[PDB]
Amino acid sequence: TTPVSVNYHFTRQCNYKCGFCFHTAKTSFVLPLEEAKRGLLLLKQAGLEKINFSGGEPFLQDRGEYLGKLVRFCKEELALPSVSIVSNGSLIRERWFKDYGEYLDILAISCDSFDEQVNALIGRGQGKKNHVENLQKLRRWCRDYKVAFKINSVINRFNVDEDMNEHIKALSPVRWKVFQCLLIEGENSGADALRAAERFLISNEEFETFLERHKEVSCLVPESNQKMKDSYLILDEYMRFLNCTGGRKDPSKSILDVGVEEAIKFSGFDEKMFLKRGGKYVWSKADLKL
Ligand SMILES: O=c1ccn([C@@H]2O[C@H](COP(=O)(O)OP(=O)(O)OP(=O)(O)O)[C@@H](O)[C@H]2O)c(=O)[nH]1
Ligand SMILES: Nc1ncnc2c1ncn2[C@@H]1O[C@H](CSCC[C@H](N)C(=O)O)[C@@H](O)[C@H]1O
Ligand code: SF4
Ligand SMILES: [Cl-]
Ligand SMILES: [Cl-]
Ligand SMILES: [Cl-]
Repeated sequence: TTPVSVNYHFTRQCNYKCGFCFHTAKTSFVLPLEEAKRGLLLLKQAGLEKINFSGGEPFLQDRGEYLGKLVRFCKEELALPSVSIVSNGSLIRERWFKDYGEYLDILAISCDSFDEQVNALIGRGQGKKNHVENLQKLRRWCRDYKVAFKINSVINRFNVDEDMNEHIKALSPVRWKVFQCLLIEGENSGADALRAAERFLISNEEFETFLERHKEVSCLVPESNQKMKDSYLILDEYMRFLNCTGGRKDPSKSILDVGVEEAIKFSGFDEKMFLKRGGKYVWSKADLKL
């Protein structure tokens, strides 16, 4: 397995409380910046092309400077073709675009609804911000600072009937990921879990109904449970690969300890599904037309 596109969930801290969250606040561990950089260098030497920073909420650590420093390191020192972030968007300041936006290819913001009552039912924030305007503000900063803009949506019991066509098109993203809500034992299912996602789940038939309602959106990339569950390379906050084939998130040894080749043998990665879901795409902003 070559680690072509890898997600690094460097923190499990978060400031939201989405009821379905499948990457919960189980620890407060974050690698020292120098150790994270060492692990990223190991990934580059093993063939990394795209890194996505995630969590947790990645902008939390050191008030966004930890993430910015890693973004700049990957782009300028490792020369990675693609550096992306998935974020809930609650803590992103324009000063961060000024300091680090040059080095970021893609900013994904998670947006599950354009209805305030639904976001309250989900747990996305506390309703203090105008969340539609906040999203538009982040989008226009991506325009100003030449970052490609992406949206991620989790389709669940409370938004499965929503029509998002005009809202998504008003944001003109390069990529709109539409995930079926996914159950993960030890995260949002079972006795050992901080969340209980069962009440959020929808059937495959309901998820496809949502997809068909949004056919007109050209940037839509759909991922049913089957397309999502084993189609990612996921590094946790210790830089261990998480294996999701067992319906849990079982960890390998750290790449910092045993190296990439040994650790990744236990990832459970299904590369055919990674390709089938559209995981490989034009992901360098210099090669896009923003
Ligand atoms: O079973 C899973 C699957 C996915 N995830 C996590 O959900 C998030 C999905 O978020 P994205 O699909 O946007 O990640 P990405 O940037 O790698 O996607 P591409 O645009 O490159 O196709 C990623 O951070 C992934 O690690 C899990 O935590 N568990
Ligand atoms: N149970 C679940 N099923 C499918 N996607 C989920 C999920 N729980 C969370 N996600 C999605 O996984 C991605 C990474 S979650 C952590 C990143 C950041 N805090 C954020 O919310 O964007 C987000 O797009 C989130 O909406
Ligand atoms: S899905 Fe929600 S609770 Fe989970 S890490 Fe992202 S913003 Fe936080
Ligand atoms: Cl190299
Ligand atoms: Cl809020
Ligand atoms: Cl799908």
